[PDB]
Amino acid sequence: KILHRLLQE
Amino acid sequence: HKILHRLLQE
Amino acid sequence: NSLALSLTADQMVSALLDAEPPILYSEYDPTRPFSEASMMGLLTNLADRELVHMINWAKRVPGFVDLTLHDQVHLLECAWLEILMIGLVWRSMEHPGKLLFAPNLLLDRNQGKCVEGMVEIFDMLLATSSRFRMMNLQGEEFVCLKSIILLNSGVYTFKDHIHRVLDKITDTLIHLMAKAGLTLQQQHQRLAQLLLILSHIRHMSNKGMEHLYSMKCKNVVPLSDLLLEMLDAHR
Amino acid sequence: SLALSLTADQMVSALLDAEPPILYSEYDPTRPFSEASMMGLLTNLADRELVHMINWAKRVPGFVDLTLHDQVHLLECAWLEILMIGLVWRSMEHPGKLLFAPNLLLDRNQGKCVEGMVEIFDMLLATSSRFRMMNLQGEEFVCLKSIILLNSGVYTFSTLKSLEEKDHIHRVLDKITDTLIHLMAKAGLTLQQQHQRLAQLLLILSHIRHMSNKGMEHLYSMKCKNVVPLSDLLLEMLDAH
Ligand SMILES: OC1(O)[C@]2(Cl)[C@@]3(Cl)[C@]4(Cl)C(Cl)(Cl)[C@@]5(Cl)[C@](Cl)([C@]1(Cl)[C@]53Cl)[C@]24Cl
Ligand SMILES: OC1(O)[C@]2(Cl)[C@@]3(Cl)[C@]4(Cl)C(Cl)(Cl)[C@@]5(Cl)[C@](Cl)([C@]1(Cl)[C@]53Cl)[C@]24Cl
Repeated sequence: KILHRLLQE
Repeated sequence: HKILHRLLQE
Repeated sequence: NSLALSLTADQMVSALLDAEPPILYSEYDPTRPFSEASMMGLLTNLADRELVHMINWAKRVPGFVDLTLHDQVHLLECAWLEILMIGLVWRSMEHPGKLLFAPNLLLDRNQGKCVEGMVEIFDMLLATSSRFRMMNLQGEEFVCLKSIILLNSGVYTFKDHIHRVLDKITDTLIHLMAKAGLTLQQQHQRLAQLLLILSHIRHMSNKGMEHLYSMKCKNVVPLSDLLLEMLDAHR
Repeated sequence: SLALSLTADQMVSALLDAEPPILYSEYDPTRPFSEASMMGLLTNLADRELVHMINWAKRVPGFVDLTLHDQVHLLECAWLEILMIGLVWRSMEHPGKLLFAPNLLLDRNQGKCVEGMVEIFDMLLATSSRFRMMNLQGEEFVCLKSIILLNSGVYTFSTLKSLEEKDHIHRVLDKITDTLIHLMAKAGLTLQQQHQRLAQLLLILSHIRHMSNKGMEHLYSMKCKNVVPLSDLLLEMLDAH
């Protein structure tokens, strides 16, 4: 999930 | 024409 | 000039409490509804009958009958489903995990599954009921909230008069919280919490409107012309 | 928790410092825009703004205290509301027009290029008109935006663990209410005026919720009409609804 990724970095 | 028009006036 | 602006807070509350519509019963099918058609039949039948009482309730909300007929039509078209849903949630409050559609029709989310796309709205309704329960929502606060919905939900789809009546209802809500002994910090905090739930009620109504439209297109049950016209106004 | 100890002025300061930037579109006045290409421009812009929104959310007091699953859910629920209220805020000084970008200022008539966009444009314009009517302040606006992020998803969340989560968001929300009142008191409003304005401000959030759901339906329409290109992140955000 793109949003999942973006929140993590 | 709407039923709402008529019920609001009753 | 409108009589609504000259009432007191207590007169406002009493006028709102007196205008409350009755709680209606469902058809007495002694069968736990387990089909989509019988489910949708019972609920839209109930909704049709409640709408007639809502229209006559709305005429008793101070400031409402001072608007033009076209504005009254517009406000009710925009708000009718929010108002039915907040009433459902209110009636269901003292029945955790269940939705009291009528005293002889109390359902749980297991039965929301009998209808396609219904368990999701069912869970939103149940969460709202629990939120009201934990906040110890009072009947005087509930009737203020319901009238705010009526006057607010369509007011930006156009004003001065409605916004003054809206301010008057805010004053009434505060008045009710002060009477209950709440501190100033608690008063504006609770006012905020209450009004923020109206955002969630708006969301549930939009999802409910979509579901009702799909069931219209599914032709699962015949809908009354009144209910159809209330639906069509949301395009 | 750092969020819960913040003072009213520090909350305002933290929210003002976290404000994302205003981005430019690829609009070219000389280039002819179809119904689609104008929509490609706006969806291109929204996709870039979503990246800044995600990183803005991390700076909202209390947001990072939540599980990453909760963070994902709040943004999935709130993202369109947040884009729209920012659009309304940017357009407040341009009556009858929407300032999608400093170089892209559209009016209602041009919003008739994309089938279905006229109705949503009118609602956004009606909201901007209301913001102007109330003389909305920038400090009030950043409060409203954080409320949307925290509030819009807090009732569609399991265990008693996921319930302590919901309980923390409420304390942060109450802190933002305190901040709003603090601002109005400083501006010299009576208590009755502070409560009336607080109510007026939060009632707008219902109209923003309404516009968001109407907008989500328009974006899903665009999607499987498959004429306007749509980014992978927008498509995932769309699927969340
Ligand atoms: O409470 C309602 O008014 C509401 Cl809001 C729901 Cl929850 C939907 Cl969305 C469905 Cl179509 Cl599930 C149905 Cl049958 C309708 Cl007609 C009633 Cl009676 C329910 Cl139960 C509608 Cl519009
Ligand atoms: O401001 C938006 O984010 C919003 Cl809210 C609208 Cl108004 C809709 Cl409803 C459409 Cl589909 Cl018309 C489009 Cl292109 C999207 Cl992606 C943007 Cl950029 C606009 Cl302009 C969406 Cl979802």
